[PDB]
Amino acid sequence: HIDLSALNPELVQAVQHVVIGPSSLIVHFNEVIGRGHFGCVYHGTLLDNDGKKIHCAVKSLNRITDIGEVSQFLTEGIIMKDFSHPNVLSLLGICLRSEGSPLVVLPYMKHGDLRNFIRNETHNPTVKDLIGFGLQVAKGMKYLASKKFVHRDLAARNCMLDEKFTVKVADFGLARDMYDKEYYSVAKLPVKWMALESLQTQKFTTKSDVWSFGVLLWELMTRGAPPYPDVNTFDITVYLLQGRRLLQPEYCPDPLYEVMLKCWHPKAEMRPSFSELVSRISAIFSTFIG
Ligand SMILES: O=C(Nc1ccc(F)cc1)C1(C(=O)Nc2ccc(Oc3ccnc4cc(OCCN5CCOCC5)ncc34)c(F)c2)CC1
Repeated sequence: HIDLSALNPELVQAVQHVVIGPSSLIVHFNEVIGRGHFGCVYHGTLLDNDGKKIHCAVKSLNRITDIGEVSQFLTEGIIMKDFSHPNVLSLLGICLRSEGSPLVVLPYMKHGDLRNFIRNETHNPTVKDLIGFGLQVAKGMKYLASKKFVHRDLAARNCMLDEKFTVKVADFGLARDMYDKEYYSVAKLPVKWMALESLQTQKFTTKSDVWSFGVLLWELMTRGAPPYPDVNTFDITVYLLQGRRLLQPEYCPDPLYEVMLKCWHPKAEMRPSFSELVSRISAIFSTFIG
């Protein structure tokens, strides 16, 4: 029972342009994908004009009493609405209901998030497969960078993986907390994925997304190891400034580690673009038979 009239009117039209009628969406409330402090995610079924059922994920707020939270939640969906790329998560629409939270509707991702997938010892991606996942993230980021979109929380935990093992760059946003508390430290910042200059200024750019991408590559090559496990979250700046980087994973090819070190260049301006990363990683990927 939100009052649409209290919201920013630009925001509300934007939402109406991607609206899903409540009768077209069935939320399976008994089938919870995750719960957090601010939000939760359910399995859902979306019907289109022909009655074709689409399996989706349905994101909700836990409270609708704060106009800032509601506005922020809707704004997260609107930020997404024009992302149209095979390696970026898309928005199915937003469902405004007479009572309760508005609902953000996402295509269902069979294999959940990338970090949990590569940590699952019941799948066995090859080194080539893992580099391929990295290449897909780079392609999604090349697309987002071309739109001048800065991600700010690129990490394996925020990338999704569908039934075809296509990686979709995403951001759990208000539902980041469902899992993954410890990696965010006081606004809660993902400090072990952050560029040196962001640690110092809390400002983010495409070049700091590149630093994060370097850490994501390290996550891939270690099959989801936590970075800097021995370092207190509040001390990562001191640690890096001693002259340190993440070590080369055992099965990380030398040229890929060189790419990681480029992503962590002390000068943001000198880090490779995502266009360059796509080119470089495409070449490294191609040297593997399987
Ligand atoms: O992603 C977002 N924005 C965004 C930002 C930057 C960008 F580049 C792209 C999108 C926003 C967002 O809310 N994203 C989001 C991403 C994943 C979300 O969670 C899921 C979506 C689709 N399928 C899912 C599937 C899933 O698990 C599937 C079942 N698992 C599978 C693995 O093993 C156990 C069972 N878990 C969460 C899913 C979600 F509810 C919201 C803030 C809007």
